Amino acid sequence: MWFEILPGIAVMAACLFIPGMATAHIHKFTNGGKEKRVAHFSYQWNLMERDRCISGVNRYHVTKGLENID
Amino acid sequence: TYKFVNMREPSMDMKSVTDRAAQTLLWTELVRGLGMTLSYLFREPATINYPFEKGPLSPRFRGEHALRRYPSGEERCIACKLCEAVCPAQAITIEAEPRADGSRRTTRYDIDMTKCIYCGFCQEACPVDAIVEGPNFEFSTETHEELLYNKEKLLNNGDKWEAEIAANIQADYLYR
Amino acid sequence: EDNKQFFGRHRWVIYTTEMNGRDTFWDVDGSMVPPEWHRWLHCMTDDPPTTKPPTARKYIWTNHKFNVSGTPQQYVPYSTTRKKIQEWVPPSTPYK
Amino acid sequence: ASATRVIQLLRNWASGRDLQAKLQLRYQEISKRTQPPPKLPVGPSHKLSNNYYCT
Amino acid sequence: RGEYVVAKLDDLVNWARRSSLWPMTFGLACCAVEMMHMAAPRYDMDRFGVVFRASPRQSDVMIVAGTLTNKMAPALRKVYDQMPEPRYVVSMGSCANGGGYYHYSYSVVRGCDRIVPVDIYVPGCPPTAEALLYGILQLQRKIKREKRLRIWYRR
Amino acid sequence: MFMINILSLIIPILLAVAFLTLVERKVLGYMQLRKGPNVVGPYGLLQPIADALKLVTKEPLRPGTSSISMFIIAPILGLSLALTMWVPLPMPYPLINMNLGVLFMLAMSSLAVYSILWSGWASNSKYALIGALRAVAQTISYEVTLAIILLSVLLMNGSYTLSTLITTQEHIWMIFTSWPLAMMWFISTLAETNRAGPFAMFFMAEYANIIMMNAFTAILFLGASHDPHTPELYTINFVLKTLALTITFLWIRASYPRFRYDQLMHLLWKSFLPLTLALCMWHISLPIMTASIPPQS
Amino acid sequence: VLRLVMELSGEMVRKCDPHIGLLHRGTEKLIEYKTYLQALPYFDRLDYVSMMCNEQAYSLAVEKLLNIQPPPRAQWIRVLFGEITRLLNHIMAVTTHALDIGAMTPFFWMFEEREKMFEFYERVSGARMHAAYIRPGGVHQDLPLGLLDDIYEFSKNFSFRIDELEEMLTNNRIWRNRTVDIGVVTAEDALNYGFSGVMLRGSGIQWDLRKTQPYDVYDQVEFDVPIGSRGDCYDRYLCRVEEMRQSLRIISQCLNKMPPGEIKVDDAKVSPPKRAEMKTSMESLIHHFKLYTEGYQVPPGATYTAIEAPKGEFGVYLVSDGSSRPYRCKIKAPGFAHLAGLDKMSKGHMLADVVAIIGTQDIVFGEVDR
Ligand SMILES: CCCCCCCCCCCCCCCCCC(=O)OC[C@H](COP(=O)([O-])OCC[N+](C)(C)C)OC(=O)CCCCCCCCCCCCCCCCC
Ligand code: SF4
Ligand code: SF4
Ligand code: SF4
Repeated sequence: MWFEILPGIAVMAACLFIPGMATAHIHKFTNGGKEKRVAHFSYQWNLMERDRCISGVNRYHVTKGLENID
Repeated sequence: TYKFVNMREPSMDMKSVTDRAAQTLLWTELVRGLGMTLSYLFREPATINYPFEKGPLSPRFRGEHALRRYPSGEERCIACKLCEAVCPAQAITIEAEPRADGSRRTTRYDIDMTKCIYCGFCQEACPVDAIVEGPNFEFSTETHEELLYNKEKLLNNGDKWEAEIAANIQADYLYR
Repeated sequence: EDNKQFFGRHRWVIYTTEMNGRDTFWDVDGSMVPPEWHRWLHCMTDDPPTTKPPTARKYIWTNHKFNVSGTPQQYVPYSTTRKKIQEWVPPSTPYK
Repeated sequence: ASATRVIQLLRNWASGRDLQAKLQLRYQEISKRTQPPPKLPVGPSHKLSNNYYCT
Repeated sequence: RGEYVVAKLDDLVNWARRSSLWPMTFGLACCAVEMMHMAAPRYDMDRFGVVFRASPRQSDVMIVAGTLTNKMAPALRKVYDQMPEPRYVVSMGSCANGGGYYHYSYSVVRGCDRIVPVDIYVPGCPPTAEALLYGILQLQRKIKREKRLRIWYRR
Repeated sequence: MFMINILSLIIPILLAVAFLTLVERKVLGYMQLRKGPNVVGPYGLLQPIADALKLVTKEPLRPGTSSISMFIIAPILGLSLALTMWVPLPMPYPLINMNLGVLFMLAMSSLAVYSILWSGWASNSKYALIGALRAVAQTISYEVTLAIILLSVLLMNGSYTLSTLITTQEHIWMIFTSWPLAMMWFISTLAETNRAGPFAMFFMAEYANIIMMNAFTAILFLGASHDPHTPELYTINFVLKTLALTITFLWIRASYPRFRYDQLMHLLWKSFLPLTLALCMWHISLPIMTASIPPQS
Repeated sequence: VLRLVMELSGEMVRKCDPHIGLLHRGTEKLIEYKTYLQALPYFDRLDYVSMMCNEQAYSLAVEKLLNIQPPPRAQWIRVLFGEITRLLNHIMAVTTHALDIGAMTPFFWMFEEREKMFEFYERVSGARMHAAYIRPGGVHQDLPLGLLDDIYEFSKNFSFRIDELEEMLTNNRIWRNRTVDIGVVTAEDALNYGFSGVMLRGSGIQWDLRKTQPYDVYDQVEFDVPIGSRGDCYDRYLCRVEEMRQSLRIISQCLNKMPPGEIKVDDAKVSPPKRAEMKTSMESLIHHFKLYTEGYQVPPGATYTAIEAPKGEFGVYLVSDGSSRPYRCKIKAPGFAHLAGLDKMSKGHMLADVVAIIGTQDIVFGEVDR
């Protein structure tokens, strides 16, 4: 009967699965764990620019905390 | 006697109009179509695995011809010429002249497949069941000339589809 | 064969690897079926060429061919009759 | 028909009808492909007497 | 090898040309019943990669089915010319391939091959559905017996 | 690095669209007492490739009357705009986190009419132009319903940011709150998708569009949950939902006769539109009536 | 094969010209040069939808001239296959209409069923279609053993298969709006346009050949034809579907009381002698010999006698020259009368719904073009 559609849809299922999968992980790879900080408004953007300038390595995704001040 | 079809007199009561309004507003006859189709989906198909399996036929099946022969190998055809006297498409051409052993049997038996109708009048017309409608049908060719049969082609198919045809005609002569 | 499967798939065939000097593999068709088994495979008879074979005669083909179309062993149509008239053969006498 | 009860109950719901009772694919209930020989009846005018063509 | 690469490419080019070719009809006469009576569930052809579709610009093989009258003769020729290359035509039925019953009548051409270059001939009056299915199978096998890129490389 | 993701957003879709054709035929197979393609590889798995591989090998028969410029440009945009459609989809974290992704989604959906119009006008055939004339009139007709429906449901989200959609649904699928609009949208996406030589690309475009529009409905109404520490759970839930919706596209495509032209517009203007107007009016008053207006930030 | 050429006052149509003739084989012209038996498969090739019913018309026609009646047994088989053709035709008629609209699934369920009765044709005659079974004098061969049980099993399950055809089309508002209020034909116009069969039945007119002038053995059977109210393409669609339901009972009534007796008239001058009788009786050889050379000589005269083919009033008008060959057989067909009113039929409606009018008209290009 119909269980033969599953091989037909499974390929598309896996094929449709990669984009969301790929975006999920390389964002972690590019941004080091945390997601790419979304900037829907000016505030989140200049928050990011302050982070990038304060990192010193010129990378927002690198975060420095209480250890950074003495 | 007869019965009407279209007339329905749909009742205009509050309950009945609710069902009609509900049917239009939240579609119900359409979802019925979905339910019927889905029920169709969860049912094993009727497709046949050709050529690994081919659909059923009958002992009376009319297919590619074959000129049969007696138990000892004699041609059953005698050129009585009844077959083309009833061949509706005049696909049969027959000539006869003397044979070596005093006989004067046939020489030409060409049933043009591209003219033949496969009605089976020839095998019924034959008084000695010489020409028959064989069970085979897988004889498609890529040349128009191939389907133009001759005496030797007919006789070869008679020797090819022999055991099958003999069993069929043994299982069908009581009906005829 | 089978009884479980519905009418039209109860009996079936897997074709050989080589038949009649022709390779039978990824390409195959229905003409490979020998004439005796064409009956049983097509449900024209319950009982197969096993149990009781059909009758035996000298003139039945020793082996069932395949469809020979498109191959060097094709069929060719030709006139089976004889030339009706013959020309007047001229004597080859020296002359006059 | 093969199909377990969960398939049968599923389609019986979607159809709303008993599909198991009568299916559209023939099964072993059909007549055997080989059948006993027939003995069809004689002609209605097969009498060899009082059967002249003039009547 | 030089011949090996063109051999692999030739197979790949025509391996599915015999499995993705999509039939085309004109559906003239009683042969137009088996035309799509094979599209019926019993003798499924959609499984064979073939599937009926008119779309004369976007089809592979046309199964000429029925009696070919002189009056329609322009229509078939204009369809076959509009047919893209590669193209094949299948003559289903005795009337289509060789006139059959009406061969002697005044308003049918004696065979389709007098009008179009005709590929595999499937006989029958009408050809019982699987006979064309067998005929279509022969056409796909004929597609394998092709040396398109091989012939080009030989030249 | 970004280039990898863009390819990783296009290639699997194209493979998925390729295998949608096998799905389109075969899920309709056993739903037809049929088997579907089973001779081309195991269970027809090679049929996606086979059709996508033989069509390109055919010569591109273009009529002389057809202008080669438009006859090529119109198919080109028919895919390219349909390929950027997939981009702002909130698959865990979307590619471009547009603050106005809904407008970006719908506006590019408004340019798919140009592929049909030009490829029909350039053909210079009486059958072709009326077909293009029919298709352009239908798609632009359902455009007004598409936007009004979106305005109604999105009002309860907070802003046109597609990334906010997941947060809005969360606990409850938003189909529960706008089911009268849900079937309104599902019929609308069917009509726009045109689904009740240089051609494999077009069929791929009109089939990628089916998956996305189904995916757009999936993210819209048939919501899900997203754990920041395991986005893969949201991935599987999302693809499964849009797969089922694509199956429904196939389910009804083999369950209905066609719509006549007059009824095609009668259904929209005289039935769908006035009902859509009321529902939009309902979906704007209600958040104000209940002090449940979502935050813009 | 249809060359519809027709005018577009914008999207609105004012006159449709159906240039039929695309399949014109001069069937009657060839019939002039064949004997009665040889001309028989031509009728078998006329309506290649309900083929055995065409044999019915030609048979009784030649029976009428010959003043020979079929044996009672053969009469009952003919109506069994006559109604199977009715099942054959209406199944094709409703679905091709639905295929023209855009409904696909009804086409394939019903065409899955079509194999079963085509398979039955194989068992009884030897061909899927073009059986050439019904001949002057009755039927050629007898029913194979067990065939009656097999058709009983198919019939006992076929009423189930009708339900879905009704369920997803009759109730579907999509099918309604695409089939109602189209091809509306008033009663007197239908009758005076020469229409036959369903157009009369659909438009409210109480008339049916199978009941008003019951031919063959339709006397004993009892059923009710479905005359409707409006007569549009939708109403005729219910008439078509209900006719399959009606045909199911007609199959039932002949099935359960099939009489015993011979399959062919005991007249060797008109029916070929039996094969066993052929090889023992000197008269049998002579009668068989000449019957397949020239055939029975039909006394002069002319008849038009028609039957209720599922297409409509199908009749053949043959003139006999007093020899063993017909002189001229005008092929009266329901389709030609059906299509004769196409100009009015498509009036007042657009292309996408007059194609539905084409579906309900049950036009097949073997009855018109011959
Ligand atoms: C406090 C509560 C406030 C809100 C309450 C709101 C009122 C209650 C609900 C109102 C009704 C529901 C909303 C409207 C829906 C119908 C609109 C309409 O015009 O209907 C009549 C219409 C037309 O019906 P008609 O043809 O009978 O004619 C109706 C009247 N005229 C002539 C004026 C149009 O119905 C349709 O269009 C049917 C569908 C046609 C398209 C074919 C595909 C259908 C697929 C169905 C299955 C899939 C469904 C998927 C659902 C989503 C899944 C995610
Ligand atoms: S096949 Fe039979 S009927 Fe025909 S010529 Fe030979 S013996 Fe006579
Ligand atoms: S079956 Fe063919 S050869 Fe035989 S009588 Fe009929 S048309 Fe002629
Ligand atoms: S070959 Fe036979 S079935 Fe086909 S069109 Fe000719 S007469 Fe009709």
